[PDB]
Amino acid sequence: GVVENLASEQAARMVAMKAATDNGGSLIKELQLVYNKARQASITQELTEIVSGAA
Amino acid sequence: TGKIVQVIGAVVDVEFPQDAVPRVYDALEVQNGNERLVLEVQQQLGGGIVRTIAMGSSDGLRRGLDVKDLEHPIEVPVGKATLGRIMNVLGEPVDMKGEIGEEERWAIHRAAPSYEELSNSQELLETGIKVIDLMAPFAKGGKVGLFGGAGVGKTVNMMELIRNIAIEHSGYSVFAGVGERTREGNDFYHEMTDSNVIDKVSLVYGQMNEPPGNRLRVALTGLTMAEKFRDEGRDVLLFVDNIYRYTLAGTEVSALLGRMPSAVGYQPTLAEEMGVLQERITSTKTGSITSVQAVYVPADDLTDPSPATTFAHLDATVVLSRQIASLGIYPAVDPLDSTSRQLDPLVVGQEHYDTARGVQSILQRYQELKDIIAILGMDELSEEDKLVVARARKIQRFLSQPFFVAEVFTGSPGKYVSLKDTIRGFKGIMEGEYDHLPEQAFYMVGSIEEAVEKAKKL
Amino acid sequence: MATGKIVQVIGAVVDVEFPQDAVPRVYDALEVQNGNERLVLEVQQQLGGGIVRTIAMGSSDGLRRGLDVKDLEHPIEVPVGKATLGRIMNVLGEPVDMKGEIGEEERWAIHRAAPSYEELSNSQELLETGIKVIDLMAPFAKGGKVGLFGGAGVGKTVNMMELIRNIAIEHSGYSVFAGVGERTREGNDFYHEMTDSNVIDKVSLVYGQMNEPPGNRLRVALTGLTMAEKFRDEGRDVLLFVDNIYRYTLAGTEVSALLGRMPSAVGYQPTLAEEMGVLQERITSTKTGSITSVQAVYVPADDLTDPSPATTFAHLDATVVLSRQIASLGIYPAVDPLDSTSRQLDPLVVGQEHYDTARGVQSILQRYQELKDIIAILGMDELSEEDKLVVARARKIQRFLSQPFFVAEVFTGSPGKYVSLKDTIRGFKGIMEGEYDHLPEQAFYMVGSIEEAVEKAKKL
Amino acid sequence: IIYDDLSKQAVAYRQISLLLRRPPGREAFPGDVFYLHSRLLERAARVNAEYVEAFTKGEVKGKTGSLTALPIIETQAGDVSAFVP
Ligand SMILES: Nc1ncnc2c1ncn2[C@@H]1O[C@H](COP(=O)(O)OP(=O)(O)OP(=O)(O)O)[C@@H](O)[C@H]1O
Ligand SMILES: Nc1ncnc2c1ncn2[C@@H]1O[C@H](COP(=O)(O)OP(=O)(O)O)[C@@H](O)[C@H]1O
Ligand SMILES: [Mg+2]
Ligand SMILES: [Mg+2]
Repeated sequence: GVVENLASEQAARMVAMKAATDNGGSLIKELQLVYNKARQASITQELTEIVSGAA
Repeated sequence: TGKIVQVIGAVVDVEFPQDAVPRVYDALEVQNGNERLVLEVQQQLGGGIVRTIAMGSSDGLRRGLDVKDLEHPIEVPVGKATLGRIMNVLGEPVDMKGEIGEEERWAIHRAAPSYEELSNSQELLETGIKVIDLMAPFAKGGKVGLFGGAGVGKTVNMMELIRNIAIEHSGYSVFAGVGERTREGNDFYHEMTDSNVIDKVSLVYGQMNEPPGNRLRVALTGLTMAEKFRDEGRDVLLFVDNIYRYTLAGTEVSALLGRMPSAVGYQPTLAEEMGVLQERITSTKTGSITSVQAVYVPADDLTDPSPATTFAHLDATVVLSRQIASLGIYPAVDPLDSTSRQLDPLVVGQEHYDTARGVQSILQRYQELKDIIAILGMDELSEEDKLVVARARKIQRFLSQPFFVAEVFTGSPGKYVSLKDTIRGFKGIMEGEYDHLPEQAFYMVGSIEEAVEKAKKL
Repeated sequence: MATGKIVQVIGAVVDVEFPQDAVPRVYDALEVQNGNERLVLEVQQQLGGGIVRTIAMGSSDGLRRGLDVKDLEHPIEVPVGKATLGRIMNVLGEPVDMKGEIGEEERWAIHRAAPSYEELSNSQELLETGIKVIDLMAPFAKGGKVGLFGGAGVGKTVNMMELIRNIAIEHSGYSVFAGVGERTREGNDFYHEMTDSNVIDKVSLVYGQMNEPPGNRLRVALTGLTMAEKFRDEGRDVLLFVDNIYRYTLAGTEVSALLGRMPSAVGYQPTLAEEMGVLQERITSTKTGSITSVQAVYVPADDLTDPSPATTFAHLDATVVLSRQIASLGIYPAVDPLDSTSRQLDPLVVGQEHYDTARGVQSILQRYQELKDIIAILGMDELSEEDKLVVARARKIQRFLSQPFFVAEVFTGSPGKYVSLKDTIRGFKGIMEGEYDHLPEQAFYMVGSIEEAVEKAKKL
Repeated sequence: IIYDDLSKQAVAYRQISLLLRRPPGREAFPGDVFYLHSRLLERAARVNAEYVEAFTKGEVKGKTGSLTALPIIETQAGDVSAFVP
């Protein structure tokens, strides 16, 4: 029974690491869409300032 | 006497003889084809040129038209003659009915009441709505703002507040439509006439089809009517359909007025233009104004200048979240961002204050756990952390409520919930009396008794 | 006679119209009566016909269109040499300590060209500071330039006070202190500190406090350099301390828009790299004499990307980076070992003993920063027992780099410590090997030598 | 009425607006960009029989006229939260 529970631990961990890997892969893409918005917005702001300051 | 000398969008420049130049905020008048157009004076330039905003469509204006100088500001009807009627920004009747039986007209540009005139009040005003008067209760004579993005629920919430407050309240009311939908103006007017409550309500409409000068000054037409009823010594309810449109119509004209852009391209005057409007909406030792304002949040960005400036103006602030609304929890109030000046142990008393701070503490801790849960899943939590989650999720559902105005969407019938039942329900959930019920038992139930009856049938 | 007239005043910038045959040269000084007070203007630009654009060395308040302006045919000239020592002067080189007239024999223009390429020297004699993380990670040399980088509230000032205590009292030579854009409170406390410790007679201080008009802060650093260059050209070895280099660049930003320039980058003046280079390239050690300098550098919002801190990094020789991320833990001195560096850290100066010890410490702290990311989500049990051991000995080394300063007892309440370089090296080797694997982490924190970290463990 | 890609109308008012040097707002659209779409769309309506009788000069009686509209917008990366959407 001890040995068969140990085999079940490794099986349950294998599956839990599948979810952790897919969850991490799902978060990275949402952080990247959020970053590209910030990347684009800051370029767009600072050119509005440079052109406005060339009064 | 005057001549038009430029026309740039909504803005018209007029030249006058230098002995006769109109004052700031004077009304001018000009014949535009087969109709009469009013212009409002904004700036005196040099050489007798004066710069003005058109209260109407500026197309078909030539240069060289003769302009007539009216010796006074824009003045609107006020008093009981305005009750039960729909009016233009210029105070013209917009319903098909006859002329307005005015006895007096008031200029829409006024000074705010002096610091000596103001009055304090702590009379809590009840609402039907579990989250609002639990988390962000408000007083008679105070200001409330509903903040949200596009489509989150600002108007449905204000329509429950009209239903709950403005029909158990007995005095007069003013509804100002500012840059919102014309369909929703017509829909609201008919339900007032069908309910025969119309004869207590004044309606000013300058909806989003109207050119910028209408959208900008219709707010001031709305306040000037409410200030007449307040100075008469009444208690008045003022509803403003979207305050953000007042600022945006300022942005649209500001470049044509020749003002350098500020910040995210706003007018440089944004905080003064908002402040001079907002300070007039105050209860006074002579009489009271209770105010509810919807506040559109552009691109859901609560840090944009226009939302940010509005937050200091108001006594209770309710923030609506797209992320919650897409769950289908309604009203989509964010309880970690909604707040009120009235959530204070002295005015609410301790049981209410402790319940609200308990709910706020559990829901904050659930936000702290969600980044763990998102990667690892919930099984990795501690058995107390799992109990915080198991309670917080119930609390988020019990904040939901069926509205009487929402029956055309949800179908299920509306509920009115007492403050005694709301604090008792959340205090019972946090004490854990109900930890044997499922989450679905709490969703869209009026009171905690209704949750246990729903739980019997799951 | 006075020969020009004020024709505009906008903020700090004043335009003056002279006759078309006697136009002031660029950087000439000009003089005007602002009521009772005499005011000086510095010429920035010649533009149009006869008109010159100038920065006020004082308040514009009370200036009128029409005032007569005198043309002084020289730039701003400041007193220099021994007469300066123990005195406090403003940007114009006027006494501000009430002690009376400076009593100079010579005055020098604050604008001068840098040393030519043939005059420079490479005499990298190692210099001991007594601070563990600096002497190991970022060793100074005599005649070099040192920068203390950091955002607000991270320890640049008390680090500079510690460096002033240790080297500048020992130095046996003159020192200049430039208070560029400094808080008036701290300039007072430094003056009394130098007086009460009785070393003020060695040191001359130039102060340009924040309240001063943008013109003063723009030029006060050049007044400090000009005094240090006089002592260098005598052939002395001098120490130059600069309160904050950033504030010179910021004063340039304030005037630059009014001087009609178009903006650049993060709204900085276009000339930012030229203005930085023209100041920094005078602070060098020639064949006649050496200037050793320590400069504090403000880093806006701790973003080391920002053009003003990013540009200055190229001009220094040792750079110490103070991080709020460390400072948040209270572990002062808050020097980041993985970002601080020096030109002197190579085996041909330091010797291999020191070089190997510093590269070792860098490799361990680098490894641990990756391991720390695993731990926070997965926990520490998921490591190899060797990665657990590195996480242990790294987390100790992180604490052992801390050291209490006897200029910080008022904050800490505890006695400050000095360490030799020899003892510093031996201590880090001992954590990198096994000798102290058994002490707790808290037994290192703000200790002093390794030889007393065992004692705090026994107390802990 | 179907309007296809009101996103492309918006992008072409920005071109005309920027060529006329008008100060840009959020992203690069002018502040007028809300008035652009709202004046357009608010014209799609159902009108009561009294309006139809007045407009027709009484030739048509008792009929309510209507104009439904289906505007199309295109979102980058499914982002519903951008300015024009
Ligand atoms: N309590 C509620 N119950 C059911 N549905 C709701 C509720 N609140 C909002 N909704 C839904 O949200 C949608 C839009 O809400 P609402 O019309 O109030 O937003 P709005 O304030 O007009 O937003 P905007 O003014 O930006 O258009 C409606 O379909 C409404 O059904
Ligand atoms: N070595 C240190 N020991 C103790 N406290 C320190 C130390 N360095 C910084 N601090 C704390 O940080 C504060 C600000 O650091 P300071 O150097 O005075 O500011 P700045 O870094 O902006 O010049 C000090 O007043 C003290 O509270
Ligand atoms: Mg709405
Ligand atoms: Mg400092």
